[PDB]
Amino acid sequence: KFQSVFTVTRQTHQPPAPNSLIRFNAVLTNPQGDYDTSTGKFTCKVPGLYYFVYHASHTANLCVLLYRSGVKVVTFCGHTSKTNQVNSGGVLLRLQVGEEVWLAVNDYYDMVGIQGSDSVFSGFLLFPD
Amino acid sequence: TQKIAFSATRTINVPLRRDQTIRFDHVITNMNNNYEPRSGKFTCKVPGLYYFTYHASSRGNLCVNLMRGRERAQKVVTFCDYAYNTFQVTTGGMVLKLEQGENVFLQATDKNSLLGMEGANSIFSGFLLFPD
Amino acid sequence: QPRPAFSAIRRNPPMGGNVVIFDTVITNQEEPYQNHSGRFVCTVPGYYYFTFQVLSQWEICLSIVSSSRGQVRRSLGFCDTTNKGLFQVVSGGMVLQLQQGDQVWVEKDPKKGHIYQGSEADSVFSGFLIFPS
Ligand SMILES: [Ca+2]
Repeated sequence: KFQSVFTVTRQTHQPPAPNSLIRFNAVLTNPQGDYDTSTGKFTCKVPGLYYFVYHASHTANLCVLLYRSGVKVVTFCGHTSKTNQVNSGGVLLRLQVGEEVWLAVNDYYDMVGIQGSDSVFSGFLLFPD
Repeated sequence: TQKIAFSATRTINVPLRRDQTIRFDHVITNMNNNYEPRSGKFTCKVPGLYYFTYHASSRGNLCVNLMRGRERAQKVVTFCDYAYNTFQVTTGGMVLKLEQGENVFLQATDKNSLLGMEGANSIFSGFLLFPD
Repeated sequence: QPRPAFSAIRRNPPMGGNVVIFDTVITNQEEPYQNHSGRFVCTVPGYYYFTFQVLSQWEICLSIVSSSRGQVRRSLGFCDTTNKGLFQVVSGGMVLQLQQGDQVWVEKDPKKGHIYQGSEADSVFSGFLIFPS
């Protein structure tokens, strides 16, 4: 009976804790409530094929790790000193009901963008199954 | 009912030559089996609009060509992203209208710093938008 | 069926103003994108994904901006300020829920607006309908 879409952002000037789940606290759109800004996790309601993608701004080293149901799927790292860059990553996943997806950082955890540079995490259902 | 999507990473630990097809050997997702991990090429069976995208980890200068075409490939765009004595992640994307038999893939250049490993992955993905 | 979807690149962009114009069309199904203005126009109401990957060598800060009833809606931005004269790709993207007539475009920061011009490599702006309504 349904669709699935979200874009959430991190609105804080403080970076995540090292080796932790990245919480996106602000919503740009999240009609089904699949992303939970309280836990930082997306949970599958409608099973099928999803795209997940993020673009995270940072002024020191940052690796982003995408987890699915407790397994690291992909990791992408950008190194910088002082100046600002965007770390991006993404993947397509066929999920079953109740599966959780989330982003984390490792020992490289910086998400402090300069003024005007934000961090965003999006996902959407492409093919119901 | 055309559900076509693929995501494959590159774990191949071997330098790339100019004009060589960049193979993404490890399949995460391959609905409809239109991606070939053996070649690194997507082959269209269902004509339509597709989106392709990639994220490439790198330790130096990288330029990749996004290739389209049936038997003879043609470059659509080239994405370059440089890095000096550091580590980077770069990305590119394209919505393409595909005809039957057309392949899409990424092709290396002289600028070939690309990594494929756990904790610094390089991935190539694509999916059908609308068939027709 | 509605199949709105486009990609455009920079080749001979008209320069002036803060809207980044992607003058060369690669894909434009249902022709929602106007290559002379750099603007995507919504015909089909629904949820859309827009993304960009734009090349700089100095400082760039870019935002995906929209309008509804002609009123501009500013949004998040994405910057690369490496500023060393070597190629860097700044990217960003987001789902937007749009009504008929809404427009969507990429704008640069008047103080950080270096976008590479030449034949070596490309910058791209893409968008597509995820679902109607
Ligand atoms: Ca770079």
